[PDB]
Amino acid sequence: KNRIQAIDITKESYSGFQLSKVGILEQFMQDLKQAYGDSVSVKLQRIPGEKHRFVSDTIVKNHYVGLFDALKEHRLVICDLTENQDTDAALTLLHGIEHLDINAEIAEVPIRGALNILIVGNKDTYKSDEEDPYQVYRKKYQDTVFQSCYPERLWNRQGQPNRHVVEVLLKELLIKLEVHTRKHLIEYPSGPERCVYYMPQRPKDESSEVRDEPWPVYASKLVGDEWQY
Amino acid sequence: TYTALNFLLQQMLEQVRSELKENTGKKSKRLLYYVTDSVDNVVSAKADLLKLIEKQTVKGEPRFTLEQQEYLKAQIVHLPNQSEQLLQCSDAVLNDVLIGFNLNAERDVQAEWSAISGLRRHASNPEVKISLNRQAGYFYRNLIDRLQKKQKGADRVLLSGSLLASVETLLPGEKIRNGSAHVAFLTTSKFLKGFHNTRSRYSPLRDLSGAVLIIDEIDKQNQVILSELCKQQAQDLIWAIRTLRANFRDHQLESSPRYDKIEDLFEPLRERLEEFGTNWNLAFAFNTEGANLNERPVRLFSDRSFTHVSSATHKLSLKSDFLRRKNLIFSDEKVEGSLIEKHGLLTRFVNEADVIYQWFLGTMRKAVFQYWENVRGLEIEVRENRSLEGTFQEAVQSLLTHFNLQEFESAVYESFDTRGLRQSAGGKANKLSSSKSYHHTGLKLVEVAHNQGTRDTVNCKASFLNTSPSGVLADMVDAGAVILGISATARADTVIHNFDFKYLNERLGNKLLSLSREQKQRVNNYYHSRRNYKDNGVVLTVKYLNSRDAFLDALLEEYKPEARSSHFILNHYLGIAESEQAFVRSWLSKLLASIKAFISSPDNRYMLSLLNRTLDTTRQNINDFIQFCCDKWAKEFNVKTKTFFGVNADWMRLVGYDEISKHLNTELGKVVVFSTYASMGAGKNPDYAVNLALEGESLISVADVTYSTQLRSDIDSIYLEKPTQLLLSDDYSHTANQLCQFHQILSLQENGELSPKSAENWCRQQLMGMSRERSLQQYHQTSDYQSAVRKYIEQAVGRAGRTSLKRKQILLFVDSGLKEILAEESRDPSLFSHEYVALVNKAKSAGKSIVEDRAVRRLFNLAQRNNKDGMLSIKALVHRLHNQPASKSDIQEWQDIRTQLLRYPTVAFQPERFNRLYLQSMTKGYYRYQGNLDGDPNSFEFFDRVPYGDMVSEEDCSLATLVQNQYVRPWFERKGFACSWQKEANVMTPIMFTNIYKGALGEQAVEAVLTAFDFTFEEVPNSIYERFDNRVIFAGIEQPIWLDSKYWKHEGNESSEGYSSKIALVEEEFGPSKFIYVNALGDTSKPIRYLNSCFVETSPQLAKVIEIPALIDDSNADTNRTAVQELIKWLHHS
Amino acid sequence: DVQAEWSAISGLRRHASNPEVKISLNRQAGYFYRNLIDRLQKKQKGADRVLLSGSLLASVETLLPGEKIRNGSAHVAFLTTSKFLKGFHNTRSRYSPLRDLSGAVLIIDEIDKQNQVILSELCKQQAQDLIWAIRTLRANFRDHQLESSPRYDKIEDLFEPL
Amino acid sequence: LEIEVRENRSLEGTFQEAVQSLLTHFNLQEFESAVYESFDTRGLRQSAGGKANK
DNA sequence: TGAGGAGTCCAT
DNA sequence: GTGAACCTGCAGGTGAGGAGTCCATG
DNA sequence: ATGGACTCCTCACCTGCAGGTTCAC
DNA sequence: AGGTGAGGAGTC
Repeated sequence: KNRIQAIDITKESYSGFQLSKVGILEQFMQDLKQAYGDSVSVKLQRIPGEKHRFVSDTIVKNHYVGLFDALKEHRLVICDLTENQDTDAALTLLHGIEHLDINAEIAEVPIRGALNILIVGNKDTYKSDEEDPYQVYRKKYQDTVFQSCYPERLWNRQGQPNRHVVEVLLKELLIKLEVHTRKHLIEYPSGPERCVYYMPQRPKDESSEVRDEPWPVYASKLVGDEWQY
Repeated sequence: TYTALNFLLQQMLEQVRSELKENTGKKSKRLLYYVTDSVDNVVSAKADLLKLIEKQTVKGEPRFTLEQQEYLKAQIVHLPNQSEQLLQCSDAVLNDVLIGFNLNAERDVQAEWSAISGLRRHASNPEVKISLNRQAGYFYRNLIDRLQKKQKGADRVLLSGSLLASVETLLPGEKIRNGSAHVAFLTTSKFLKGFHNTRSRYSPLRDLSGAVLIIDEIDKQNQVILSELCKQQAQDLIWAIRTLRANFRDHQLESSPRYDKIEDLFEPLRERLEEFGTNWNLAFAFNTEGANLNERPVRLFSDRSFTHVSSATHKLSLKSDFLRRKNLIFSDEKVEGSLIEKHGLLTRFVNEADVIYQWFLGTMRKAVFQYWENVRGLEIEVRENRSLEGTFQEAVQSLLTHFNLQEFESAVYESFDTRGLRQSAGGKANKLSSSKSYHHTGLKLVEVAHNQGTRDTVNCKASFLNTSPSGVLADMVDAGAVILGISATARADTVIHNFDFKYLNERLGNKLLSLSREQKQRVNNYYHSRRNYKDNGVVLTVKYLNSRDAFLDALLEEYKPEARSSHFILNHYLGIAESEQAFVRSWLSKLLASIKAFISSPDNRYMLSLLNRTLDTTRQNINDFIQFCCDKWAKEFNVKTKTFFGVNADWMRLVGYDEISKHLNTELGKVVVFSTYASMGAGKNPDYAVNLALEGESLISVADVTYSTQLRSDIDSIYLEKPTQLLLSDDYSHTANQLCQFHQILSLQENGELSPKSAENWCRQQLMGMSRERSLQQYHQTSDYQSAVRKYIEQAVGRAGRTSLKRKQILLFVDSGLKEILAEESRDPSLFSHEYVALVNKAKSAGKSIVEDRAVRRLFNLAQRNNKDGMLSIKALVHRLHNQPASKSDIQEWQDIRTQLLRYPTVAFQPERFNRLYLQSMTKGYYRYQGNLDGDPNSFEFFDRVPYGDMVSEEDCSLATLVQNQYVRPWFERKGFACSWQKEANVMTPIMFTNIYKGALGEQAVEAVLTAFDFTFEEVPNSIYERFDNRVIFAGIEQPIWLDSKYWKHEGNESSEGYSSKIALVEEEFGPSKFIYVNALGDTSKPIRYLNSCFVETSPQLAKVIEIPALIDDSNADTNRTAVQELIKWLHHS
Repeated sequence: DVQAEWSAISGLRRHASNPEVKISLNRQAGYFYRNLIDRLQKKQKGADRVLLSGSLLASVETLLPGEKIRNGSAHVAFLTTSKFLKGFHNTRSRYSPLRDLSGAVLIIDEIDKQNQVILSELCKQQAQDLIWAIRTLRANFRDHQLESSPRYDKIEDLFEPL
Repeated sequence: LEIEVRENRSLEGTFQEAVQSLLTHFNLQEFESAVYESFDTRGLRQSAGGKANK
């Protein structure tokens, strides 16, 4: 892939504004004039609008603080399942987690009944009948929330730890916990009632190239204070 | 040059004068040298010496006659390399030599000579020239080797007549051995290698007593020597030890009056070799065992004092399997903790192997000196004459043949003399009781890998640096040589681009001569006489140029008027991508802006631009642009211009440098030249002859007197950029570059520009693979960098101008990155040039800058370094004192430190021997710190940065009330034990004030109060040393009695298994024992504690250990006579 | 090393017309060949075995003809007696034809003079000091031992009487 | 036996490696040239009558 | 007193 | 009276960024 | 030798401080 | 097997 930026006003220069995807568009309208005169013109449309809500930065920050508070009162375990063990991925990830007042631990085998973040390898490498660590340690423990990551994504281009990945992993953990307990933990807004949610789901079989083949559809709804799946 | 060559001539005459006075004796001649770094300079200096001998007049009449001149010119010789030496001798000389030694019968020599001569006859094009050089070298080697062997002991052909002339032409170094000549001209690289005579190769660095050395460009040589020290060879440390251990068990020397006192020097080495065999099971091979250990090699780095770095993740271990019959390197338990290693360590093996290997190469030199002593005067049975330079190879081959060790011949030859030439200097010991410094210790790098072919064994390669360039320069002075170094920046304050003059002011002393203030003012007066600007009207104009983008924007548009934008023109028609755009804009703007000012001014003709990169064909696209601009600005004003691109060192010696002068004194116009900082460092004399018909009126002379010869002028406009990469790098190989980088890091840590924390981090990232850019970033945060930049600016302006004829307007344009650095100059402007003062003054007039003196930073860093070394060395010493057998050197070293601290707790001047025990504090008598003495040494902080920490001073040892006892004071006064702290700026480090001073202070106070009332003291029988203080005997008492001390009310958490283990070990061999635990300087009001074998206090009578609270109270230093009486009662019939 | 030495020889080959550059070139080429092939061999000695295919295969089969026997392209060789007693190089090592003779056909022409040629090869052999060798062997055999592994089975018992 | 990384399995392949192993475990390595120059001509002796002195 | 000269490979 | 939140819209971004040379080795 | 339509692929983001206003006690 | 969106390459 090769791409060109949309707009650029760096240092208020008119030469850099001429080399974008909205600078060429200005030239295009100046070439239809010098070959056709005013015979042909192109006019654009403005969508009507009266309700436009700018979002500040403080509201997002305060949202994420309360996001992490709920995750604080739980147990978090990190495990490593690579074949040729190397790198301090567990230590680095634990450092990143503990910078947010969330305290976790390191285990050699996953624990049952606690949130687990696992470190695994590339999926293609393991053989077909090889018992993938992830698949095995999932199917046996069927009442436990899981997460996984590759060890290469915790280091940036220059070698420093990547914070962003840590925040993403924690937020996703909370989302699955919310699904498992069937009751919301943080304050979401309210939505239309007496409605049912349906989602089609494509089969994961490689033979599922049929266009019209029927798909399973899954349904969710809310009764009382409990979601039903 | 005039002064130096005159200095040479005066000595040439003094030797003649001495020769005519002294038959009443007989001695040798004095050797005089003239060394530099370039071949051209050597040749030119020789030519000037001969010219001075010819054209020198006194009272308007020659000082010498024609016949006298020949004698003087017959004593100067020039020594080139071998390849050039062969290509000057003609066919007649070589044919005569070959016939004289009967080498024409052989087939190989004649065939080789035919090829050499045949190529010589058709050497016109630069294709057979390259081959001719390489073949000439090899032929020279073989011919000289055979000549030497034929002259060795027999069939020595007698040299006289034409044969002598032929040989001396082919071998100039012969003319010195017989005594014909005593003046030599040679380069630095050839001076460190030596030259050839008939007998053997002569090494100038092995005999320097009574020799005068003239070195030009003294500061540059620091680099040259370094490049020679990084080209050494590696060595396997397993093969060496197994080859030394096997050959030092049965082989013996001879009992003759020529081998006296040589068999007593190899005995300790023989003793240590066997111990290193039994401890590590050197009868088996080595191999690794485990994953992640067979994938990558293992690298270890040691500084031999305190800095150690490893390339692994967890500590590695060594084992010995008696069933598989092999030694295995295993990673052991990689989890956190879990039974810390009790098998062995790889690091210990490497470090101990090195000491033995260098212990064998230092004993041989001593042996050879002793051999010469016995063979010159105690035998004199066959006359051989000659000195230690002659009995060099015989004394080596004799010992090597006797000991069946013939593979170490080369390694002995590289570093050998009476003692050293590539091995340490100064104190010659790594211990607290010796002077320690980096410049005579070096560094070690070790790699472990698989052997070639075999898939079951591993080897350990090692590379070493044994001496810094400064140490070599100092040893030359201590040998007895006189060194005269001439330069303009010979005393800069840089340690990377110049020697370390602080190390040379502590080791040399009063042998480092210096000029006085009166002499400096005399030189200043001379300089102002020959160059006077406060008359005739000469002015210097300075301007600083910033970056201008609007200036370049319009110019690019005019260059290609049919384009659209500026970035597109720069990217497309010129050849730079988007990454390299800001930097390009930056320099080009300033360059063109300076050129405009040059062209506008009427009375200027010549301009030189100094950049950091070559403007050659590779940058053709940019060149055209610049050219175009000039033409436009030539039409705006009224003057014609000419430009010269591609000025390289290759261009200088292929096209020449005399064309600019021709174009200047034959045609009118202006000239612009493009050059770099390094290119205009090997091409000198940038002068052009003048012609007043072409020039105008601005050639005012500045000399107070008239000037001779032709009329010449110089540069009148200069552009200065800011220098580029200033960190040294090698190109010989990979290991050479690594050694270079480690050398520089350790040098900066030595002087005081870097803290131990930063230095260790930098070393670690060097080991794991590092980019150049990060290294330069680390370099730029030090004060050495600014000194280097200033040095280059000074040199650049100094070389621009060599005549007494100047214009009335001299223009200097400077980049806008040098302003702050130049404003920071604070030295004495007594011997400065004229342009440099203008630069400094112009920069200094803008605002003001807070200056944090380098001294203040240096004190903090050096305090940290000394404190860091103390801890590690003490731990190593005590651990070596807990081995089952205790040695004798160790107990001596243990005694000396305490005795020295007690006698001199605070010195005044700079200590020389015990140097890493004293730190310099800003206040005089006390200092405050805060840290932990059982954790990370790189966490300490001192002085004002910690105003609430612990204090090191005289009041915290209670020495006032310590010596106020009546039975303690006489003992202190007799043995010269100071009872006060002289207020000077040297106190002991916080490691030697809590674990050394405190103990030894109270321990000997025990030996006064106990000894006055009977009791007798003794010494530990070499088996329980440092586990107990002393042994006491009184009135014939059985069950030998041991004691121990803890100075004041100091408590230690060893009441657990440690104390019980001590008691158990003592009693298991010596039998029943009694123990006296006592303190001092405490509260003498507590009862006596009679502890049993454990800490379950039993009845008074059935006890084994007595604990006394105190004997001398801190109130007014009384004596607890009740405690002494009870102690006598318990240790009696009972 | 390689670029400088190769540039020298490459330049000198062009002017190879006079009967003086011939003598120098003949000796220089022999030295260059040894170093180049030695570097090739140690590069492919295990470790990073660079594969050969297409252009590279053809070039290496032009510089090392003895390689064509190893892979299985050719099985008929023409050579002289002196080169037969020493061997020819392949990409991996030096192949001595006097160690694998099982089968094979050897046509020798002028069988009488071969006697003299072989004798010459026997005479040009280096000497050996005896005192040094005996002392070395005596010292190193006193305590050194091999490994105890299946690949080293019944080898130690061959050295006991010595 | 001893399945491992396999290649041409004959005298040629095992020669150099065996010599280096046996000459690394016993120290030595100063005899490499002699052993290499004797395994070509003299290497075909010990035939119980073709090479025996008694 | 005894006999009487050229011709060759290959790695250093 | 004041000092904690609270609320726009102008800057600046990984490090820093190259020639030139002596001598021995088959 | 041609054109315009679905499906699968890769790549970037996830600011920061300084100056004027304002309550909250 | 971080995520959600916005978007450039390879073919019936």
